[PDB]
Amino acid sequence: FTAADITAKHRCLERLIVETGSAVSTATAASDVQFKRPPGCRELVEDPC
Amino acid sequence: VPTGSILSTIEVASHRRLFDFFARVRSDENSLYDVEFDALLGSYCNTLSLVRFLELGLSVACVCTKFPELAYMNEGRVQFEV
Amino acid sequence: TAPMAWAESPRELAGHAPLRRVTRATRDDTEQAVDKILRGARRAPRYHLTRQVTLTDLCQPNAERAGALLLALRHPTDLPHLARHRAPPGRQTERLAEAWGQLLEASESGCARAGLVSFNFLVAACTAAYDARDAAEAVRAHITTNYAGARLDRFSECLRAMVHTHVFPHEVMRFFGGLVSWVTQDELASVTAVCSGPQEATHTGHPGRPCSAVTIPACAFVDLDAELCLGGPGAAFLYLVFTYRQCRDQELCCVYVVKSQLPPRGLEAALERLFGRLRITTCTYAAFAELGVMPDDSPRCLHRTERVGVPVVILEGVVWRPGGWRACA
Amino acid sequence: HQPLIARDGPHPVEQPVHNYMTKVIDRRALNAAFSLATEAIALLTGEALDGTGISLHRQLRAIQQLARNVQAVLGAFERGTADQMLHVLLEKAPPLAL
Amino acid sequence: DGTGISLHRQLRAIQQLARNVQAVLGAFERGTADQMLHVLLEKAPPLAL
Amino acid sequence: HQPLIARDGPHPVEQPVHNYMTKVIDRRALNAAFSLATEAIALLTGEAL
Amino acid sequence: EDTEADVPVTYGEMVLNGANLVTALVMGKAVRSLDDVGRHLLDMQEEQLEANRETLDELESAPQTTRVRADLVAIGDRLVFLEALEKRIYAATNVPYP
Amino acid sequence: WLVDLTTATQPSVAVPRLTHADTRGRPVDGVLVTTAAIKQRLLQSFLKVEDTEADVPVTYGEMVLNGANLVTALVMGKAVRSLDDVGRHLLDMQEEQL
Amino acid sequence: ARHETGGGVNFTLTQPRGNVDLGVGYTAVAATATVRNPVTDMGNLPQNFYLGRGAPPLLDNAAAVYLRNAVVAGNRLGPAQPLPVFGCAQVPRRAGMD
Amino acid sequence: CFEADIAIPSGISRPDAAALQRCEGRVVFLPTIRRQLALADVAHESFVSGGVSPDTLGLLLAYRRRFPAVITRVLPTRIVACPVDLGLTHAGTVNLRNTSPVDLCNGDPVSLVPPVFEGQATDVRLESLDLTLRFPVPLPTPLAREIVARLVARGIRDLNPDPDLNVLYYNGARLSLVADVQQLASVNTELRSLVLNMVYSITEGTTLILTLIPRLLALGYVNALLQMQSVTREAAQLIHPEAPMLMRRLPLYEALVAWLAHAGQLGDILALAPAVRVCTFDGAAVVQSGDMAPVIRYP
Amino acid sequence: CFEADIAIPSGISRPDAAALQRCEGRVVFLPTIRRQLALADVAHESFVSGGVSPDTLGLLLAYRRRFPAVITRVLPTRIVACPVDLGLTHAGTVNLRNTSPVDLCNGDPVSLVPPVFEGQATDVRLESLDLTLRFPVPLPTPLAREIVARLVARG
Repeated sequence: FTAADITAKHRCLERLIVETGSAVSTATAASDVQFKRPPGCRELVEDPC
Repeated sequence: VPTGSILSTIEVASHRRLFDFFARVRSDENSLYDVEFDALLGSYCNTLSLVRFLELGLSVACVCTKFPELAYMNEGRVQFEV
Repeated sequence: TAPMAWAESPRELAGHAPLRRVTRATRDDTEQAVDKILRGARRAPRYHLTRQVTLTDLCQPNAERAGALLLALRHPTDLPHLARHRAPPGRQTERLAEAWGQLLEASESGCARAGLVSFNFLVAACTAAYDARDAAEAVRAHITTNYAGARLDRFSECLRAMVHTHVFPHEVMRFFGGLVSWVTQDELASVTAVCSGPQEATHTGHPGRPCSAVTIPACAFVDLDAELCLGGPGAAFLYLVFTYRQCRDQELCCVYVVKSQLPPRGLEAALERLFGRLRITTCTYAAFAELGVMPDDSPRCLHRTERVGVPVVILEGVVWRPGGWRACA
Repeated sequence: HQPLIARDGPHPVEQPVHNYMTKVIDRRALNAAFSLATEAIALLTGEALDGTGISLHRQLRAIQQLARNVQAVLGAFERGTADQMLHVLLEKAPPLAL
Repeated sequence: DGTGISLHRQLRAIQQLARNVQAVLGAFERGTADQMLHVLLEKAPPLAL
Repeated sequence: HQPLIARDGPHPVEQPVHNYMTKVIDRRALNAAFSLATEAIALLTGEAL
Repeated sequence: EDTEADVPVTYGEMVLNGANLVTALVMGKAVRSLDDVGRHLLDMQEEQLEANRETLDELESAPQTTRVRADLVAIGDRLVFLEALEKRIYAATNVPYP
Repeated sequence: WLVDLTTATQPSVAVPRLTHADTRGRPVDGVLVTTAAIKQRLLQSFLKVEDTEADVPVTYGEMVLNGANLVTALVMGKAVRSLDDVGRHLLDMQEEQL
Repeated sequence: ARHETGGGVNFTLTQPRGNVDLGVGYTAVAATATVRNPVTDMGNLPQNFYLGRGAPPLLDNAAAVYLRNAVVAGNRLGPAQPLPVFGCAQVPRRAGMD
Repeated sequence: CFEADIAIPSGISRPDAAALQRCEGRVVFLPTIRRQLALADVAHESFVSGGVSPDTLGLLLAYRRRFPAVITRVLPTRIVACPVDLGLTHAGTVNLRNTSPVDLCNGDPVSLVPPVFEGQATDVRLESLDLTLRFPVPLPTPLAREIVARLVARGIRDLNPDPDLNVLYYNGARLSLVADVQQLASVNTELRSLVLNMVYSITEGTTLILTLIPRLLALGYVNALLQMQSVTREAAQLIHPEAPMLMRRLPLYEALVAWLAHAGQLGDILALAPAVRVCTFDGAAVVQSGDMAPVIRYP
Repeated sequence: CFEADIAIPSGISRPDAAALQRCEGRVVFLPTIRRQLALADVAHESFVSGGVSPDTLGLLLAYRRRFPAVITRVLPTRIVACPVDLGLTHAGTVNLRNTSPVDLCNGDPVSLVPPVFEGQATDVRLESLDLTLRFPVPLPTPLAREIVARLVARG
């Protein structure tokens, strides 16, 4: 839903592997519930979905 | 060349891609280089020429003297009686 | 020998090394000229110099000396536009127009703007204004005989007109520096002065060129309000305060320096006290700025000779560290 | 240079092709630090302003402690190299599944 | 490093700097003459007058 | 190096720029040709003798 | 096999090559041949050759073949290094293993 | 008009190392190419100093090649075994370039 | 670099360094192999919108705040604290969980 | 200086590479001071937070949370920007680019969000790699604060409307505010959310003191001193607002908490603390618009 | 860095000196800008106004006055803390030890607070020489301003 995010992705089988490391989500592991990533947070999940 | 003058050397920077020629469709990325230099000696470069002042003829009109302590002075007075 | 290895500096360097470990006269000069550059180069941020060209109308570097406060005078051209707004309507905002013009009349745009008001020139302009006199007027005698009573009077009329219409002397006149070397020509001056860093370490010498000494002498026994009436040894601090009169005295201008150990969040409190001038009741007086630290309490000196006999207070060692203006109330 | 397999027909006889290729060496830093105490230097200096003191047994115990520090920060660089490595190998590596 | 390149490569940048600043010496020799003019041309009344 | 003149005043001090003047070479062909008749080919080599 | 094929004891330094920017200067001292300039170029050349000669012979002399433990392992006609370095260099650094 | 033509320019930056003399041996600093028509009316009414060139540099220059080169050897020729023979092989070429 | 901060001088060693790719293609592959642990709890827990950024409410004031405190009061999610314009929704607090 | 080297992405068009070359001397906000950073991390597409591109308020939040670094050298396949916050104060003079008013020999430039002036003007899009860069405008602190308040002042009149704020001569220059057209509609739509937090924090502040003063001093020195200096000021404002308005210690105190926080959060966003100063030398002393200006790290 | 030395008075203990070893990175409030200072000027016994220990709104007013200094290093006979209100001029960034349930993020301005949490604790006692040390709790200004509002309104 959005597709700005999905749009903001690439579809490059050339690139599709290297932003794989980049993760399409914004949380951190030290919270209680998974939150929205605070601004201080930076990220590199592999985010398949 | 008068004494001094720092005679210098004229260098020719020349991009030589060999093996470009010869055989092989050599293909490169660009932002790549196999640069080669050679220095040119039929002649040499005159980097700097120094003017001496005194060697000039305007040096007559003044009495130039070197007073190194001038940094430490306060007032110089030249007094004339006539 | 042991006293110079530390003075001429090797030992710290050795520790560093171990870590890694485990026309004849002209020729002489060129060799020496080179040595100086290498040594200066091998050696090696505690100093900053700002340089500017202005006129001698206001200010004036020659009258002043080795240690002096120069204040910037921003937006001369601007001010009339500012006066119309931020001033309650019954303030006759046409007062400044003439007053700045009047100040200017006493003495165009050209290519040298008149920036750089000296600390001195404020002490005289407000001398009769703030409540002390002839220790204050001794400074006024200094400027009339070196720097014109017209300009002082014109500029005083401007200060009155500014404090009148809610355009203050601050929001104008920020701190500029310590006056290293002027280099003037005719009506022109190129003033080098320290943006920040310590004063005593600049052109130095007895005097930096041949007149005398160096100091950040408050110039008033009238200024140099020395706080810490009750005090403990600590780095003293230096602020810049403008005190005003809003019909109590008809737009009084007070300009002086406070020297005490309080971090600006504590100066606003001590400025609330020590003033019975709070009975303005629109709102506002007493802006202050920190000129910089004097990281030693003791150099404040008592003397009266300069230029005429003036009360001059000598401040030994200062690290100008200017900061911004804060007056909200 | 790029490989050629010979062939047997009038069809185009390919001619050697040779790739000059350039890459970009990056910048890294890999810094470490150790400290000494104004009371620790005076063991190393061994001389009073007064010029008296600390005979020569001062060093042997002092440089030991200082070797402890230099050796500790030379292993920070050898362990830093293993990171700088392992990071630029996986910065530049693609999964198997993909 | 005690090598051929560093010990010998940095010296050749000293003569480079000896060259460089020997050049700005002419600035005083040329500047000396230059000064003579201004102070001689300041003395000088117009011949017409 | 290019000449300087030291000048009085604080104006910022002569900023001496010292560079290596470069240039761009050119290229010409200068071509010429000559006659060789089919005769004097059989000759010369020795074909027709 | 488990001992590492003779493994480096050394870095592999670099011989300056191709840095020319041929540059010289003289004033004409003991000089009656502008060539003395040119011959001073050939001077500047023979220094780096002895430098690389030194730099190369140094390495060829530098010690070779230290033998380290590590597990060389066979996956399909390949000897590989199976390396998990955690308990080694990431041991207790607070730095997360990558 | 000639002395302006003759002197409007800047002397070049060069020292040929062989200069054109005038057979008394004063050096030639100029060229001044013309059309024979102008040359004629110019030589008779104006300029007539000395005819022959004491010297002209009968040769053509020279160059010193600073060295940039890429050894690409062929192994399996006994060089193979020790590929550090590639190292001493490049460093050979530098001596041959010298 | 040596700086004087605490107790005396302090040395900071820093080693500029760089790197490239020797591969034409991929010289390193990353895989996932196993999963060390699931970080997340993994299920049986809802979304509650009365936390995130509200909405236009039920236009009866007694209607909106009845449903709100009806849903929010049962959940493990709905915040005890009122929503602030600056800051966070402030989910409810407890001591220990499973 | 501590340079941080931003990595240009893969092949970019030749007109884009020339767009970056012209970006030397421009302020970048870098999320972390890591020596190696990507370009996408800096690009304005990295300011997205709630799924939207941030408004002028959402920007001013981010400008207070990341590190501005001036661009020193732009290199193909790098950008070298030296963070303003790191190192000693009064050091690392790096050149800026002036945009709009002059930037005289001092005054501590603030980097305020771009939309305050021609909106899209300064977007600097890069199509090849599909990203964009909005560089903040370097204005002096007195003028930057005058403007940002000047526009939210104009914003409220617009909120409900039936003396021009928009002239604003700064020093010699009369800086035009309005670009007319629909730019105002674009400017006013982005200040929309900043105006409200301003309107709210005022209306919520007064009504909270106007309820508290009469619901306090009626329960010592509090009473006397309060009404003493508040004569015809607080009390008069109390009768007048209570005249054209409506009137609970328990909700009072819990609302006084939530306001007191939200308030200071706006004072932080607002006041545009100066990033740098201008201290020149052997320089013009006034930096004309579009000219590189010297600048140093602390006010 | 204009570091201010603080002389452990003497006395002290094998166990007390081990307590000061872990106090590096914590914050101290010194009632002056000095070069020579006594250990007891920093202690919570100095926070005591006439006869009375300030409450937890009284400390904020005491931390208003005086200067926060973050301890950099602790030596056998001195404590080195550089007075952030002044001597913050370091090229790189003095270490602050987060003492709080909270977590900083990046870019969060850090204002200090007297210890104020139920699980907070944070008072330190040194038996050899009578003195103690309460270290303030660092905290993001958004949170530290929410707390002060709570204490103000509660009072």
